[PDB]
Amino acid sequence: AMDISLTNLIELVKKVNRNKVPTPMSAEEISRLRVRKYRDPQNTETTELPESLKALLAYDRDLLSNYNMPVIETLQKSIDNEGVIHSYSPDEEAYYGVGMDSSGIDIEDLMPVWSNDPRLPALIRIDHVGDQAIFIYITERDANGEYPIARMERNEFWLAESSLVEYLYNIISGAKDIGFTEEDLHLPQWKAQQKMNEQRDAALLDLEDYHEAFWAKLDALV
Repeated sequence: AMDISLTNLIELVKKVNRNKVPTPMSAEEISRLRVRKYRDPQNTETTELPESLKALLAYDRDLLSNYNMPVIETLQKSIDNEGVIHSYSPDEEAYYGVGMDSSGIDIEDLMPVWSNDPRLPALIRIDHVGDQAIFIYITERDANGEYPIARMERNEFWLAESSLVEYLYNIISGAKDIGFTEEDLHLPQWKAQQKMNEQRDAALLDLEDYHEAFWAKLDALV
């Protein structure tokens, strides 16, 4: 019986927002936005933003969760003049994941760190409340206009929440006056979409790993 619409989500986001200077993007600005379809920077094909991201930008581009931490800050660094969100690539997260941040070797010398297979979908980075990396996985939108969420922790990368909507409901659940807890968020429609997403995107997820050439360079080090 729980109501998990985008409209409801934004009311809850308005409710917890710790940002004292809300800065909505206008409708016009939001309308121009597109996102690159593929991870490959030379591939200029674009596709639609998910509905959740457009609704968040329309409310406050600088919102801070109940954790007093941002959600959609980093992704704004990827927006060009034409309004295209260029793909993020998880090489820094991958590099830190195998502890190479303490190697004294500049990441640039070991690029590509992560796979650069030409099939890989675009990523939008989401700012997270813990150590993990969170991404919107730009494959195909679902019936609600959402893309899946992917997570990365140390060397592991996987499809996780059904969408940014599910991710945010979970973030917001810890607030006491919010009307629900994490125990209310085991919704069959979310599990069903996650199952669909995994079937649909399995061949792409199978490509998400460290580059062979990265292992080769590490093996060659003295």
